[PDB]
Amino acid sequence: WDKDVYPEPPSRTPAPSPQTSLPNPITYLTKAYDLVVDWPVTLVREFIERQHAKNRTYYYHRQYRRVPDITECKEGDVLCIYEAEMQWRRDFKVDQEIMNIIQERLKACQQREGENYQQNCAKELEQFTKVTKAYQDRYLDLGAYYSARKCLAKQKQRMLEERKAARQE
Amino acid sequence: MMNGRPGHEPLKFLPDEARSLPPPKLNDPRLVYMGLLGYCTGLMDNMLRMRPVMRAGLHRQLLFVTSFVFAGYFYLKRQNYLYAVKDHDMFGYIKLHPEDFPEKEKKTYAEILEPFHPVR
Repeated sequence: WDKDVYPEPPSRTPAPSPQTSLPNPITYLTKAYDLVVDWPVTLVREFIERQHAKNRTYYYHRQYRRVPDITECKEGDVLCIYEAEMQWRRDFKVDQEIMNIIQERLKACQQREGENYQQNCAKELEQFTKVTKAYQDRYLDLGAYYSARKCLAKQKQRMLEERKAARQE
Repeated sequence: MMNGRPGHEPLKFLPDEARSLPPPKLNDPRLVYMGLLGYCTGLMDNMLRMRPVMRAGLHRQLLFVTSFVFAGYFYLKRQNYLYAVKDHDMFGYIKLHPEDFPEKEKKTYAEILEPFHPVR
């Protein structure tokens, strides 16, 4: 729908270019299908659309504002920890949906490129592998009881490994 | 242990200090539970003596309910007083002995390094 989140290259089709002096049953069946099925269906949907527009109603998104993270939180203060764990779990669900979006992009690219996919579907491939490695360095080796504190301990161990690495000249 | 507490009156159900506590509501869940216990007591009394149930001893049942509530009110008042006294003496002792209960000052999760335990 939003073609910046869900990009779709334009469906360039070749002109028919026929050689036979003979008919194609596809096209005339398409005409019949249109003037039989698509016309009453479009009538019904236009009716339903104008009846929506008679009494239109709106809904919103609930922007959630940021909160003191758990690193700014004291050992034992259960209220701050609760709020921080909640915003973490929120971001976690959002990250899963991001990963789903990128997997969807990858699959759709694979299908449209079809056979010649392993040369011109590498962009979405790398955009999948990078975010995958992020998720792996962010949420992977936890368990069912994941939490902000566990992700933080993981990040801290990894930063320690990186410090010990860059210690080497 | 609170028997040797100073000013402790011997065999005083409700000292005058307890009158400064707020009383119950009289609609407390535990007093209506005691009334329910009295009603079930009357019902069981009738069941044991081969009598009808919920029909026979309405004066006895009313008396059971009222006795249970009229005892539970004062017993609960005494218990509220005793728990008040517990908190009172605890607060006084921590306020008199702060060296044993120091003003602890805890840290954040950015400065402490809790260890990571993968699942894998």
